[PDB]
Amino acid sequence: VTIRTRKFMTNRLLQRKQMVIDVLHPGKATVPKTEIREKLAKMYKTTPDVIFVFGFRTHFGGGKTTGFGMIYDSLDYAKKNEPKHRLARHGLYEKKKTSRKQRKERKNRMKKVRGTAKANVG
Amino acid sequence: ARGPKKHLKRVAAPKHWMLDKLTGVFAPRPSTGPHKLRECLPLIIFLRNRLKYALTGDEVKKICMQRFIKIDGKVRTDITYPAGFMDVISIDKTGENFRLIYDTKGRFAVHRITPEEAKYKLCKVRKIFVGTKGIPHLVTHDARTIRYPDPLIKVNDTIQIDLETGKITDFIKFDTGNLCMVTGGANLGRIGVITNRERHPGSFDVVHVKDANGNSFATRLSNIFVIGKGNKPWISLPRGKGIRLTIAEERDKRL
Amino acid sequence: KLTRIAIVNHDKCKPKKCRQECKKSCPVVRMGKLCIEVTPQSKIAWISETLCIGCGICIKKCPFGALSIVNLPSNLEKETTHRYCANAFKLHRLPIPRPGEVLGLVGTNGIGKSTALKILAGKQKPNLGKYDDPPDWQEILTYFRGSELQNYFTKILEDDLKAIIKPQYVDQIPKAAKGTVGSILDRKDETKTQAIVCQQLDLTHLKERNVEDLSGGELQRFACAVVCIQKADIFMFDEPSSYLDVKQRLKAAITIRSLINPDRYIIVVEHDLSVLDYLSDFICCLYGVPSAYGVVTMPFSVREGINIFLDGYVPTENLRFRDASYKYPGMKKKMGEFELAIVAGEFTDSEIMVMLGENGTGKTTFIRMLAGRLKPDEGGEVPVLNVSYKPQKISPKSTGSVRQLLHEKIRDAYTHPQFVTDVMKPLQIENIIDQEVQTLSGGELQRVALALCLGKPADVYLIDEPSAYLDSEQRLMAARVVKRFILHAKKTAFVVEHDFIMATYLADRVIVFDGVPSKNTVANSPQTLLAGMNKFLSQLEITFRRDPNNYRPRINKLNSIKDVEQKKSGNYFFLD
Amino acid sequence: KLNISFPATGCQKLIEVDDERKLRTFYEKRMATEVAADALGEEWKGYVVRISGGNDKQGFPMKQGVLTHGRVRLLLSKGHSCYRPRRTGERKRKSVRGCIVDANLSVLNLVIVKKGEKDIPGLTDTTVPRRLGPKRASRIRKLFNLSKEDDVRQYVVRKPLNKEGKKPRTKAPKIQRLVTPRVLQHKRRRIALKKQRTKKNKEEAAEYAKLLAKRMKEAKEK
RNA sequence: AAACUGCGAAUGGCUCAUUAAAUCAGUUAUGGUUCCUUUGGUCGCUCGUACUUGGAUAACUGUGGUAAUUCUAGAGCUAAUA
RNA sequence: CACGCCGCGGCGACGACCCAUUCGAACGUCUGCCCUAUCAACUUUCGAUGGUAGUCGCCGUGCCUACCAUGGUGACCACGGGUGACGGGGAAUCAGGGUUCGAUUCCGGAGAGGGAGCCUGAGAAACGGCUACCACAUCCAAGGAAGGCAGCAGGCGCGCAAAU
Ligand SMILES: Nc1ncnc2c1ncn2[C@@H]1O[C@H](COP(=O)(O)OP(=O)(O)OP(=O)(O)O)[C@@H](O)[C@H]1O
Ligand SMILES: Nc1ncnc2c1ncn2[C@@H]1O[C@H](COP(=O)(O)OP(=O)(O)O)[C@@H](O)[C@H]1O
Ligand code: SF4
Ligand code: SF4
Ligand SMILES: [Mg+2]
Ligand SMILES: [Mg+2]
Repeated sequence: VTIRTRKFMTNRLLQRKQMVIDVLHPGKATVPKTEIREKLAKMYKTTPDVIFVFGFRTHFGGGKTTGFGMIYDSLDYAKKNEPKHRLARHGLYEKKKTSRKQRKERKNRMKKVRGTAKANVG
Repeated sequence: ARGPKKHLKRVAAPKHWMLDKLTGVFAPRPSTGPHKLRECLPLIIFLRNRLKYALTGDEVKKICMQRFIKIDGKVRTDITYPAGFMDVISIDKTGENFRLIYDTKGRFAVHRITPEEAKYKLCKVRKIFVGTKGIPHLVTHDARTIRYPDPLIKVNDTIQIDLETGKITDFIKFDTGNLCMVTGGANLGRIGVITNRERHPGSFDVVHVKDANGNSFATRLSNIFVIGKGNKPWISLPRGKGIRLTIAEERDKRL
Repeated sequence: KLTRIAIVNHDKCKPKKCRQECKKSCPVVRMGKLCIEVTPQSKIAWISETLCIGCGICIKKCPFGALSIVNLPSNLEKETTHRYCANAFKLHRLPIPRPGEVLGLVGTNGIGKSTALKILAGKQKPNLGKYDDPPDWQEILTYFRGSELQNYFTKILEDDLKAIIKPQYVDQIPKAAKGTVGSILDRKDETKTQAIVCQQLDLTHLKERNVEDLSGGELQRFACAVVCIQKADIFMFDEPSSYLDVKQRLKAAITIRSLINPDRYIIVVEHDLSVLDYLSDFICCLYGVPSAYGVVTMPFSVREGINIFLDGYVPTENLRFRDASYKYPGMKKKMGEFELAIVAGEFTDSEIMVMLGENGTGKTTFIRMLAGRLKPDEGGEVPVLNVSYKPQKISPKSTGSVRQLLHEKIRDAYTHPQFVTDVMKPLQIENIIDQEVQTLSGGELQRVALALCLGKPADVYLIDEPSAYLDSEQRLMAARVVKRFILHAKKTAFVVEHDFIMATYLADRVIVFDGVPSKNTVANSPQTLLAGMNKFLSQLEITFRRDPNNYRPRINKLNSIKDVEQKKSGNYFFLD
Repeated sequence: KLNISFPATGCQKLIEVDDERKLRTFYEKRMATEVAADALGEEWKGYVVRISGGNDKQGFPMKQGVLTHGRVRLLLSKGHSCYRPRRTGERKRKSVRGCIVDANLSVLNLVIVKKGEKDIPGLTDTTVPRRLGPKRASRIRKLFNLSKEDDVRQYVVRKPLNKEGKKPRTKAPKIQRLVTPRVLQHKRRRIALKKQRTKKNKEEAAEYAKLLAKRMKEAKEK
């Protein structure tokens, strides 16, 4: 309902703006991050899917919620600099699931052979 | 241990890096470099914890591989490169320049310098010898080896070098009456004018300093770094200017 | 709590020189009940197996330490996975499946080896040993918490890993399968390969006969085809060497490893264990009292897990589960597709005849015409008196218990004594005589049907396939059952076998079925045991070999140092 | 068995040689000695074959230096035959067979030294052209007999590659040790750095000699 | 993709069995020694085919042994910061 | 990689004899360790202390070899034995004093079943390297092959006593 932004650092090295979000929502549940992105994109004259928020902790008692948010210059700098789990929260990215134990068994079984056979030993 | 070590835990790190206890088990080990392991700042500490340009440890690497950060006017891709005690850390994308200077609590400060000031640094000359058909050499405290020095330069002097070229512009001789900074032990960071040196055969020499307030201390001779000629400092200083206030006056100043 | 037993080895236990400290330190001896009985004039200590309490006092008091403590299995109810009913069988543990390799399961029958397959395939939610109030799938997935399988069962519950089984009861499949082998196999392929699955399993010569046409060998190999073409990841192969000869058993073994993608989950369960060294990569083992409880051990390797089981002592636990290591002429039938031309051979009394065949060679047609049926040529012998006949596939239809069925419908005036002490007491049907014959599994069904065919008086006994649906332990029990029965009754018998160790032991006389397998056949004149196996194993081009200490027949690698030097002299098995 | 190889055309065949009176000119001769191969058939009249190794009855290979009929255990290393190390400096003790031929081998590998008069039905009727022809500068100019002004780039051997379902193409190897202007630019750069380095040396020497005479003026004035 | 080459595999982890002037701790020294790597110095200082030289061996192709291994043997090719 | 200027070139990654200092490592100095005399005399010319000349080592030296000298430690407790003895930063009690504990997350040492001996490498007496012997164990076609949880989980066993 009400966004206040604590300490603001505009960051010319990673091409973003860095700030700490305050969210006052005194009669409601914890607000979704999509609504925070729409309110801050209406605040900073930019489009809502170049801005990325994370880590919102609701304080004890029903009061404010305080987390981080960063506003990028363009989506291509976002596809270079943002972490892949945070892009995958937006549907811009998806990981191939094996994930760790079948890869390790395929790593210790591809040591037993030599030549072109490493491709056709799975 | 059957070889060199490659890791450094967090609670065994230096106190003046001001690390947490619960972010992880390990601290970044500084790379082998010009500066010692207990007496340096890596870049990953300096960009992540002091300036907050990068929140997590991968983003310091994403900063440094874009050839952004200059250490002494040279582009440095190692994120654990040691820097300290007037390494001029220069970032040209934002136009800022930083000189690593101990504040009077003993910690490496974020202390900003002028863009005209970042073409020089000071260096304490630690070893003077001759070589190889009489070529005189000079070894600074950050292991710059300079051939053909001024022949009045002796050990424990301070020279000023040009950071583009690597050549000596002028030098300061070690005396009483020069302004001084400590790089040292319990009296690390205090700035004053030298009053004495007691010379001992076979052991560390003790040098007595008197401050701008007039309170006096003394440290060993390997901890004394001459800043300037006379009482004129040659660099930009931190905002307290090296005067150690006691815990009573520091509480009264915080009041 | 497991029962512990003190175990003495014979070596380093010389009782004359170490002053008998084990007996004098024991507490059970120090009341006077003799668990330990030694003397200094002896060669061994003897520690009693039901008078040892298992408290470990005797172990530390020995000069030449020879005394081990060894578990004997019991009802534990510790990490139970599934129990079936009230006062019923309790499957304690679950086997662990592995990607890209084959898992074998060996053990006794009635121990729960098929029940383990139905839980890992999504076909049962186990009730965690609680049959009144079954926990549902959420709380099942918090009981395998901290294991791999509460990820693996999550792949089952959303069907992310599909599970198809081969059924154990292979003879009953055409009741839900109508028509031809070409139609019923090829509409459910869902992968159009159609090229390896028949040639590795000797098929497309059986594809215009009906699914109801096949005998039990060809009935078996059809079902190995119907799982293998299918697109899934989790396959369970129930007893795949049932009803098969040795040559087709190796071809079934090779095709199972052709089902390995490294993402596929293959576990198998065998009772033959002479192709198991060519079939699996890791082997779990099932101990316990049969049909009271069964537990799965940890997986051991192929060569390792067999020799653990054959000694019967598991080394990863300290558990010991076993201490033991007159004239007939020849004729032509053609049923509808192909003829069998028997050559006219002689016949004897008080001797044994063993048919040596192939998958479709005519064994279950030759055992019908000796009963006087299906005789289109003139001649062929009729026996003078009535005949006993065992069928291949027993699809029983009965009323009630077996005490009506065995004990008052065949020989209501019994022939005991002597019938039961010779025949029935090793065959152990007095324990299952309370249970009805309709609920029976294939092990007891085969075992109960032999009791009538021995229990009938007749002159020629037609006995076929005793090594279907049984484990390895009660397959040498059947051999001393049949040898001591018919050579003391002084009558003769036809025995029909697939297994190598059974057919070697009994055989007086040998009838060999030559020719092209299942397309034109000839039943030869009766040969001896020595030349009869050594001719027939030259039709397999497969050479057998005794392991020297547990007498197990093992098969040579096909072109090897042992194989070509045995096929040179034509001794395809020494001392038949 | 015998594994007979023809090195001139590169085809090999595996025959079963079953009588052992046929093989008596092979026994009691060491490895890599030519034998008179007239005696194991009628088709071998002018071919002499080289004994180039083999395997034991139990499958272990034969080494050239080992001088017995039986088997030894030797400490092998990098550069030895019958061994491939895992790590740098690994040595493992392995079992090999000697170089002496006897009747207890499983294969005796044979390389035809000189061709006879007849044709052997799998070896001498077909040739395979050598794939992956030469890549260096001088193996091309030595194979095709070029000269000091001749262009090496025009006589490289091409691989014609055809596949069902792919468009046809010709593919050539990357020629190494070829003097292009990139290499001459690198040499010119290195001689330029030699020039800059000695220019630095003599200018700093003259500068310090001037400054030292200026200082010794100041130090002689006491 | 593979294999050659270079580097790392000597750090991390785990436990406390040996060890009572030994370990270890503060201290002091290497003027009695080595130091991969980083960072600066040095690298036309030498008065005596070069517009770039040679031989192979792997990946690959082809024949196999051994019941059995991250076993490897014979034949044919071709590179280098080997 | 950038591309040229009328022969000559800019920016780099890689390279090495050497010197410096950077992580260290190694060997040394002064001082500090729990109980026992039912351990008061120990150490030996084949090394115990020292001298000279060497070998060897990365260097200093009985480190080792040759020749010569008869030394060295000791109730200010040597030497021998015990230890459920890794050492330290520390812990629990605590008026001041003490007493007891410290295997344990940081540092330093030692070892990968017992002992040895080595390859590579700057760095090892490496054991997620090799070579044997001892001890115990797996598969075998009885010709041979491969071993090391005091890594994370796990099972055996011992236990009062310790997790997926
Ligand atoms: N009803 C039928 N119609 C047509 N053909 C049939 C019919 N029944 C059997 N056959 C054919 O006659 C042959 C008889 O098979 P046979 O009884 O020899 O097999 P079997 O000996 O029981 O095999 P195994 O003993 O290995 O189980 C089969 O090959 C089958 O194809
Ligand atoms: N619904 C049921 N009621 C009673 N007993 C059952 C039921 N299901 C399984 N069992 C018991 O479980 C055991 C399963 O045996 P099985 O899986 O056939 O062993 P194997 O196939 O290895 O011979 C049998 O002994 C049987 O008595
Ligand atoms: S176990 Fe006891 S009785 Fe037997 S030999 Fe050993 S000491 Fe003697
Ligand atoms: S286990 Fe117990 S009863 Fe058995 S021999 Fe040992 S002490 Fe006696
Ligand atoms: Mg079953
Ligand atoms: Mg049949």
